Amino acid sequence: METVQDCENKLPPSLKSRLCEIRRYEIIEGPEMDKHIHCVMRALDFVYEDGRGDYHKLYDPLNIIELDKRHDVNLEKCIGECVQVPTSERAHVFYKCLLKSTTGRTFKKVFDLMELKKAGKVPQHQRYTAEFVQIMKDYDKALNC
Repeated sequence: METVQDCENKLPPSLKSRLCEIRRYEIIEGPEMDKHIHCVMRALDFVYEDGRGDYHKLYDPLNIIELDKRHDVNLEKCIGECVQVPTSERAHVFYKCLLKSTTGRTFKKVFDLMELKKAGKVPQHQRYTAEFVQIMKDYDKALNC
């Protein structure tokens, strides 16, 4: 429905100048950030309305790129935490927690892939390849990043 691009188009002036930090997965505290990240996590279909992580949107994608028993653990852990916080902070807390975990490495790849898939820049079965990395680099560079 509403693209990650659409969320970057609401960024309060304070945040718009730090777009490259955000798109680099650097952490910045809200609730300006709290509600942009809920925008993007919702746009890529990773969270519910209340902003809770969807285990089932991530488990298979994470494991296809890097097969690791840790994804299950991290997903359970991070969903746990996003549940004990308020619904304006929740999507952002699940995001943050994942990136800190050992699933961070692969979550970033799944996130990048889903962003470009949804934008129609890469096909649906696109894998995290050397070509894909360059595709994202050029994508980011068109955004001044």
